[PDB]
Amino acid sequence: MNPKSLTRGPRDKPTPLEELLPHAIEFINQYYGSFKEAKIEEHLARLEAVTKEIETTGTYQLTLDELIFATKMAWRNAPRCIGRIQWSNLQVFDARNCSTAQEMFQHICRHILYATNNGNIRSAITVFPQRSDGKHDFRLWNSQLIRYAGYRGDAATLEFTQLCIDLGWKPRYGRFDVLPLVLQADGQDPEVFEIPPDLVLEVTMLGLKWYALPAVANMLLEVGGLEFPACPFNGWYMINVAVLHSFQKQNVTIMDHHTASESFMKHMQNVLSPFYYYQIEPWKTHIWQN
Amino acid sequence: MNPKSLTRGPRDKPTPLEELLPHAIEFINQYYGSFKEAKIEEHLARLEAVTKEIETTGTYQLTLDELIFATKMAWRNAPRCIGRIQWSNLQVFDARNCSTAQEMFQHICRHILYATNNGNIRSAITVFPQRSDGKHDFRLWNSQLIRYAGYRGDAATLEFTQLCIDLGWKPRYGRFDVLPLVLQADGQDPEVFEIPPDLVLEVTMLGLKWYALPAVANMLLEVGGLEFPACPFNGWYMINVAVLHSFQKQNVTIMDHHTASESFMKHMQNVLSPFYYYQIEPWKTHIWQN
Ligand code: HEM
Ligand code: HEM
Ligand SMILES: Cc1cc(Oc2ccc3c(c2)OCO3)nc(Oc2ccc(-n3ccnc3)cc2)n1
Ligand SMILES: Cc1cc(Oc2ccc3c(c2)OCO3)nc(Oc2ccc(-n3ccnc3)cc2)n1
Repeated sequence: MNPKSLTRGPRDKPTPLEELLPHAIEFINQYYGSFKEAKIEEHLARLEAVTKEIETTGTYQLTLDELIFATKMAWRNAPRCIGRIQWSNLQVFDARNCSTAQEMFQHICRHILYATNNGNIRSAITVFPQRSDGKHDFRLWNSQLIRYAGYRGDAATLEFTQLCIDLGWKPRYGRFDVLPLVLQADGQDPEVFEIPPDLVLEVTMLGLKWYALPAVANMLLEVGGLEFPACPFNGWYMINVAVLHSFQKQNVTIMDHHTASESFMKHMQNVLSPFYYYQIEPWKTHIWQN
Repeated sequence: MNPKSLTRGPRDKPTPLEELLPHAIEFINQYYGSFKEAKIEEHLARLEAVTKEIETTGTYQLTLDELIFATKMAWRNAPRCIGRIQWSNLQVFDARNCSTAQEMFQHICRHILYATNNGNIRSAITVFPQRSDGKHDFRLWNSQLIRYAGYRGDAATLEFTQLCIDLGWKPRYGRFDVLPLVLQADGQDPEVFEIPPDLVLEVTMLGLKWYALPAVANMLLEVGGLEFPACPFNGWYMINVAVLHSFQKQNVTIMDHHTASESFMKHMQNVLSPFYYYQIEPWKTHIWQN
């Protein structure tokens, strides 16, 4: 067998132009190929402009339409995602001009707001600035945007919870404490941000509940040789029947037969690359500056 | 003399509870003893919970903190390891929930990535699921993660190379062919996985070169009576001066005076058991199912 690694790690230098160029060209082909017989002269003009940009600046910028296409094809290329059958239903938020952690925070609040939509969940992705030299990465240290702390609590976040504590987050001691956002901008040490409680929608099932929005915070989007290490996205959720009942009763989207049908109906009315990679946990690789 | 065996062999049955219990208790003591005067009541609570677990399930699970402590103490207890002077500099990857060979492969890719770090080598260990009845062992059949094939090539891998061939691996015939990973999961027949070439960093010294990452693939970690037969780890390397020059020139970590000092400085800023045992080569003991 010759499987590929599903993980894409850090760099300390910009991608060499001899590597970047061929990948960019191949992506540009995939993009314009989605027009088949149309736009041959536009295709050629874009190839020429991308090359000059790479040769003069060392890298290049995608157009908004190219980025939207990229996020949807990478979703389509996601092997285990059951949601990818309706890949055209995706809202993109372009945050490639973001510069600070405070700004990252505001972008994520907007994402959570739009995607939760009072319970009528919508799929979205927010794209932060692409990697440059690898020393100025944007990263979300959380694995999901919304997740409970573990001390009592979620057993699988003991490590990250302790980390938030080490960073000056005050630990409550319930079993449903929503962890803070831990946000790295421009390669700096991360900063801790409480999520405004009113942004977190929960479904009550004894005192049992769970958050409504499943959003992956920690993967990397690759496209045409460019890498975006910060690109949170969300879908909706897929002895056990209590939950299926509680979400429907409370009008929160899950992937039941009705939803599978309607979301597919909406879709129809509309080495793999591009691709979403896993990353190495940033607290294992980060060099602290203070 | 009464030396102990440095080898720990296979089982066909779970460890008897009368043997496991005392060993678990002694390890729990060693762990909480590293707090001296603190945590007497936590110590007692953990003893009680471990016993009930063993008495009801036949075995027990370490906490993440206990596993990290165990891997570092076993390194400290390694008689011939020169690296053990800085035993606190060790990154642990917890893979105890791994179930398939494809999954083992992805864990090892991640390990190789993190540890190589573009040449700035970091020590790491990846821990796979502990032994249960001895019939479902996880094992790496390689002796090191990275090693060259021998036909022409490395003279000391003729046997393993032939084995890879017998298993359907296509033999090149250079003298620097990187062997495939041969991975056993859940006691099944091993599967063969090519290592992605870009994951293998080499130092060029005539056409002479060598791989940068020395990683032992085939030992067993023992702790509190539990056995982990799959736990690859790595450090860095220790008429001959050509190599010492080439690694430094190419910015790949070796154990020279500068590195000895800095790694020790970082450490200070931070029957033996636990212990790493040797094993019997698995192709000598494995019963094939197909
Ligand atoms: C609309 C709702 C969606 C549903 C119901 C859905 C469902 C799933 C499920 C069930 C998994 C497997 C997780 C597991 O192993 O437990 C998965 C994985 C994943 N999903 Fe989604 N998803 C949705 C939306 C999205 C979106 C919007 C994206 C990205 C734009 C996406 C990207 C991925 C990726 C990259 C993985 C991992 C794939 C892999 O490792 O093979 N999903 N999804
Ligand atoms: C940081 C770099 C490290 C260096 C420079 C280093 C160096 C060495 C050397 C020179 C040997 C003797 C090999 C021989 O006989 O040729 C050795 C053996 C060994 N090392 Fe390391 N090591 C390092 C990291 C590690 C790590 C991370 C572990 C485990 C967590 C480890 C565990 C062992 C074990 C179990 C042996 C065999 C000990 C014995 O049989 O007496 N080493 N190491
Ligand atoms: C232990 C655990 C349990 C769950 O619960 C699920 C299970 C299945 C599923 C979920 C969450 O969202 C889409 O389909 N999620 C996670 O983390 C995830 C994984 C994937 C995920 N996702 C969103 C869109 N695509 C994948 C969200 C949250 N961890
Ligand atoms: C014939 C041969 C030659 C070498 O070369 C060395 C020698 C010394 C050394 C090495 C590799 O890594 C740490 O110190 N390694 C091996 O296999 C090993 C042994 C130990 C080893 N190791 C890594 C960490 N601790 C021990 C890695 C690879 N075999």
